[PDB]
Amino acid sequence: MRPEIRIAQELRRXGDEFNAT
Amino acid sequence: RPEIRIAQELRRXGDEFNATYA
Amino acid sequence: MSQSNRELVVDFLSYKLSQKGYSWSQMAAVKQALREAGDEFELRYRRAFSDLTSQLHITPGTAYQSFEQVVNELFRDGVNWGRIVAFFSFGGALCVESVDKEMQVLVSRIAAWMATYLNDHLEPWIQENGGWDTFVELYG
Amino acid sequence: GPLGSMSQSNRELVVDFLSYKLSQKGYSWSQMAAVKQALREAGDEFELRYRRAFSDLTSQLHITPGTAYQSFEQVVNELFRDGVNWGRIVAFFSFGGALCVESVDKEMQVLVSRIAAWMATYLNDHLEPWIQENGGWDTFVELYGN
Repeated sequence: MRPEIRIAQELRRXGDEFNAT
Repeated sequence: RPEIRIAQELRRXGDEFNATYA
Repeated sequence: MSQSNRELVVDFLSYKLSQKGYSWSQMAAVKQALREAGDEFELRYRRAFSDLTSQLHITPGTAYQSFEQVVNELFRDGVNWGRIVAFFSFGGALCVESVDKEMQVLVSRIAAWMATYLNDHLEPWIQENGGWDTFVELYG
Repeated sequence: GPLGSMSQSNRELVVDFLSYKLSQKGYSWSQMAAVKQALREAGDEFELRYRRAFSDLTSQLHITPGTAYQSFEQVVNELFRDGVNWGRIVAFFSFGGALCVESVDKEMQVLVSRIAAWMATYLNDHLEPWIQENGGWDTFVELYGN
């Protein structure tokens, strides 16, 4: 629940979704 | 002549441009 | 000043060429594809990232560790082009946040941290996965 | 990929992206990024307002690789024959950009690299003295930037 980890896990997910398209 | 024709247009347009924003 | 004038010609013509679908250089093409992907990334996921950068509470004393923690978690289990786009977007958002908070001194520091991470920790993957040229073909 | 300029190129890649993101939010990475932006914007506005100046440059000028240099130099010498102002300098950049695009359109691609050099030489040799006397590029950004 650390702010750094929250933004990073959103960056990763979104990053991976972006990569797939 | 074509060089002078376009260059004079550019000159006239450049001065007008120069006049508007500054 | 002579060199600055050259760079000004190069920037102007690279822009004018790209407006018509032409390319001044490979570097110009990588920069353009990266700008476009960053715009498209922020367009699609803006709402999902609302407040998340504000929530990091950027200060000169905490910016470096916050930057490293984010990038280390982002790439923790590997690299792909989308995560690299996310990395650049994250750095840009962090820079805009610094100026907004009147912490302009962070911009040049953030730029250096990004270049260091790119050079040392992303370039090996990039070399193995087609180079920036493959990024342009997939994202340009 | 190419190894010989990786360190500098990766730095320029970061700077370019951050310059762009800052500009999109009303900020400037540096004085030079601001000059570049103001010149791109002024050139866009000049070509928007005076589009017909640029029509069919290569056929009107009969541009060929063998005649391009003399044609380019004759136009710029007439443009500045009786002095310089910032508006004429924008016309000069916009003219060079149009000549490059239309040379490529007409399958004379080698001319882009030469025009760029011819432009830089004229800027350094014939425009820089005036630019220094009239406030430098920072004054252009003052007068023409946003």
